[PDB]
Amino acid sequence: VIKSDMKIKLRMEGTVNGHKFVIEGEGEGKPYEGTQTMNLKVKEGAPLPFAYDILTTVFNRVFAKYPKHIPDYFKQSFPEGYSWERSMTFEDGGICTARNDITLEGDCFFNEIRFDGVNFPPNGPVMQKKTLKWEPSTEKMYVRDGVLTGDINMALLLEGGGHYRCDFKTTYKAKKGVQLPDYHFVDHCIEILSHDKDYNNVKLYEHAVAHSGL
Amino acid sequence: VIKSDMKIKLRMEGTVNGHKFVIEGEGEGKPYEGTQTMNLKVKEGAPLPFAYDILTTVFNRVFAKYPKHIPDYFKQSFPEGYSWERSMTFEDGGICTARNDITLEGDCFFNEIRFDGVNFPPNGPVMQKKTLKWEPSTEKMYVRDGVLTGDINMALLLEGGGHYRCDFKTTYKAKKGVQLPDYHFVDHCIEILSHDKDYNNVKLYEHAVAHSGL
Amino acid sequence: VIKSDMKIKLRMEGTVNGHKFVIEGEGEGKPYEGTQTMNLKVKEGAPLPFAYDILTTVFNRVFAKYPKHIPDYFKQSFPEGYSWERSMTFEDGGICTARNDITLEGDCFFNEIRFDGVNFPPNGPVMQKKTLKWEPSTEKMYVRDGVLTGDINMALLLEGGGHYRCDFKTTYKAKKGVQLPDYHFVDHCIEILSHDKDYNNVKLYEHAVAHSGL
Amino acid sequence: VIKSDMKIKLRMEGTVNGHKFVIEGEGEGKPYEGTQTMNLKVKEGAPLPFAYDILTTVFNRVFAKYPKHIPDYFKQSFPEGYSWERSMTFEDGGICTARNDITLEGDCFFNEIRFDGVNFPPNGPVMQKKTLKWEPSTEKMYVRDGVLTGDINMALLLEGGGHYRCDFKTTYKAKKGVQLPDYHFVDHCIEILSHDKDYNNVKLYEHAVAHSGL
Repeated sequence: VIKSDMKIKLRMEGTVNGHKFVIEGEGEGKPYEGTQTMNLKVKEGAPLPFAYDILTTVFNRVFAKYPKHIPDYFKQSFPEGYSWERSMTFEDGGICTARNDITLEGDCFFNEIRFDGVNFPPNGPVMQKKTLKWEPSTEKMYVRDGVLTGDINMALLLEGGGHYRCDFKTTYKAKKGVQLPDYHFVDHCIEILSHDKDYNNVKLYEHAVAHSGL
Repeated sequence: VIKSDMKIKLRMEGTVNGHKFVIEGEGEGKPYEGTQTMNLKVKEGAPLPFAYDILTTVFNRVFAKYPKHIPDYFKQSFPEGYSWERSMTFEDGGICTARNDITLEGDCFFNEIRFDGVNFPPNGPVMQKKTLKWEPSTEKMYVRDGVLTGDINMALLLEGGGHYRCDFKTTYKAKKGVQLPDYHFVDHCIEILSHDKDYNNVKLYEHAVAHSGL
Repeated sequence: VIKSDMKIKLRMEGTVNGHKFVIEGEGEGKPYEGTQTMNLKVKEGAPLPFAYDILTTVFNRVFAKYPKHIPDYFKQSFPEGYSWERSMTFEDGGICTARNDITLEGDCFFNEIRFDGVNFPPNGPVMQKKTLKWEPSTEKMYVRDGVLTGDINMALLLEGGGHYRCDFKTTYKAKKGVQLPDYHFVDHCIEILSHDKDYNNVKLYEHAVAHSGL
Repeated sequence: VIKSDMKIKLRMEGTVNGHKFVIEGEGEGKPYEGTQTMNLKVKEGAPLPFAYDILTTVFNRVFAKYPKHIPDYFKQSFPEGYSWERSMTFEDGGICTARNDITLEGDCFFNEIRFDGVNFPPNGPVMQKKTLKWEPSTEKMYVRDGVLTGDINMALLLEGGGHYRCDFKTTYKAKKGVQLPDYHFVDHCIEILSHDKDYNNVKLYEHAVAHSGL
């Protein structure tokens, strides 16, 4: 059962620009307020040679405030749960694929995550670590072949002001039948609360609220 | 000077799938409430053989409610005014280019518009007229090389429920120096209020509100 | 009837970055050797403020050497003839749409052409005129919904060596039924033979040879 | 040293549509004739629930016939060797990322490969196994930030004739300084010679020839 306070555990294995890494995270959140925080620790591949920000949005749409009038694809899916797949296409040709298989055991969400990144330019903001944060965003959610897709126009703020664009397309797949939502939106804001020098340690917060637009 | 009630006049010349057309419109709006309505009349190329909806978002971001804390690129640009260029990339490979050069004379906005569409599949929703409306959207606005870009994940609702995606990228260019806004959003909803059988006559409404996200 | 020497006449009307222009061309070619040359003259909008090279590949696949074993979509279509539509998507977000409606009258191909370009960055190679030529290419031709598509990975050579990529997708539509070709290729090389300082006058050559690959 | 007959060993680990798998291959080739063959055996994740063809072009551009006038980026890189990264963007939104780190030991090329695929539609040709083969192709090779990129318009032939497009962008990175080639092409043909019912066993051939175009 999904309570008002829930715990998060995760392990991400991945490779960006040939660099292998493993990251583990523990935290907690409030599913009905659409908030969560976690602490993340690089287990292998430190120091990461790329912008930590490309990972952060991979680190669960259960953590979203859903109003009564929009069916909540994520909450309805448990105890069985759900998985997602995502591509991230950056404007200079960097591409990431990502996935998360989310299970519930007691009061804790377990997150098995793969992340893979290719074709980032050597002098781009990713490989030179010139990103500051992701701007807030609005994810456009709709049903396509019986599952939920979310598309997002994401943007990283860069050093010197200036933006670097990435398009997300995520497919969310419930492991049981649930009532499918009509087209709707989820506003997102995501923030690195703290970190140490090489991002070996990172405290990371998210707020998500689902809505119907104007 | 931009007053609380302003008038709209326009002429669009274009070609979609080889089909030439001319459309003229007259209407009015409230720039500070971010609302406008117009009546449109096909002058040449009737009956249009494609979904009228691909044109509608081409039929002025002056008509947007801007809160005090976000510089209003569009209003600041007058009396001199501004122009925009847009590409629309549809998910089945249909591409449109569009432009509007906007002038102010008295209480009336004049809009000189070109629209061009290519590579729509013969059995796609556009050429078969299977679109119902554009979902509301949120445009992500940011400065790039000293002018304003807006990117949007747009979606047409189709007959049978089901969606058809299009990505908009618009470059907005003021004809004088204005104070540039930080990254921000504009929510949009657009609606065909009425039309006759072949869309020779169309009454078209828009609401736009600029904001800073979560 | 399509003879071994044929003549070319054309008029292109278009707008790039807001700049309106008209170009007319006359030349000639050898349809069965897959060669053609033309002289082009800017009629309106001189001096063009963008790289002339973005137009050149818009200035007829009749001019292609087709071996016996691949049906020749272009030649088979006359006397009735054919039209095409093209999008050109550049790697920095510049997009062009283009079209040509091709008629035969006597020994002369008439070409009615529209060209429209948007969202070229102010300091990009297009607006700064930093292009040198298009590399040769290979167009991948295939049938899709009963008409012929060609896709191409095009690249402009830039000043300083260095390349600027553009993807072409063209839909070719015969005005009668013809025997449809299986997947095949057309190699292309295109060359500005001469021009005057502001490209008001341009001599332009093309060679095209269709083939079946390795 | 790269001799006229060379051996191939490889291991691919990957996940497509959530399905984990491991494949190992052994074979051999002629680097200067640009030919190679290998036998592949699914070690984990049998039976694969997706079209084996999406993997095949991931299963070394050392195996390419390079004429004297084009510097051979791949051969020049050994004994040190090289790695590549690739994205594959399919026309219905399926995306794969891939990589290969290639080492030389004695007469044998070792290939450490990761493959990851997301967002393939449930009724698309990939998940329904409706692919027949990759058409031959031509890869456009050019230098970008001091390393070699190859772009390709790939197409799978489908059951019922009909094609399914994928764009490849690969970054090839030599592990020492080599003489960089000018823009050039590599023609490719790739063929499943034999396989058993569930593609647990696959015999796979490639021919690659580098050239300068028309």
